[PDB]
Amino acid sequence: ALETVPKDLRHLRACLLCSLVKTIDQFEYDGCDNCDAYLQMKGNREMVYDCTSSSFDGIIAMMSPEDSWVSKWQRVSNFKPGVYAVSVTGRLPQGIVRELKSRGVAYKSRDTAIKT
Amino acid sequence: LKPKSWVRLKRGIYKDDIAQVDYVEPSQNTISLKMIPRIDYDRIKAPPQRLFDAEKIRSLGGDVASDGDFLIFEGNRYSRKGFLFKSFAMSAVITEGVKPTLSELEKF
Ligand SMILES: [Zn+2]
Repeated sequence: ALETVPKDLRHLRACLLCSLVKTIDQFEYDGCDNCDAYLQMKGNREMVYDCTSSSFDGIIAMMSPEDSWVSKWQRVSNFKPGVYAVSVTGRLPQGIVRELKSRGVAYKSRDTAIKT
Repeated sequence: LKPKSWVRLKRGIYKDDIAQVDYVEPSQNTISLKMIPRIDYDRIKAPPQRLFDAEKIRSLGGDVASDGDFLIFEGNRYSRKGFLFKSFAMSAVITEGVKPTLSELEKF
């Protein structure tokens, strides 16, 4: 499944919930490979902007979510193989966070970067 | 980078000039900056910092458009109440070592 990796380096965004890094076109077309069932990001550019942030630190190629220490460090050991940023800065809208909590999905920030 | 803080444009005719950080974009791509223009109002082109004269640039004509105190001139240059309020890239300005002297504080 090449649908979980970028085709070019322009307009790349990172999913604020699972740190998946895809082109905004990929997010618009096929949605998030790990959050579309809870977000329904397919075919909605505005919702893609809301849930994915263009600004992130680092790139990590992930192949063995069940056999990677970096998967444990990044808490991405239950996600699909793809291009995963090291730190994704941002926060979801409050309504989406409450919707996830009502569904039962706890929202943990991916911004693991040390501030000051 | 803080709201109402002061930065300096790296390049352009406003290079090394003190510009107030009027607004910070949530996307962290650009910032709206307050500046005293350095423009000839299209009279000299076929400059020191001066208050934006809406009447002068309207009389000179050319690429100009006013909404009131707000004006769009010379390729999306935004001005308001004699002061430019234009968005500039965060990589196009220096965000440290900038402090207004008293003259810049009076200016902004
Ligand atoms: Zn995602």
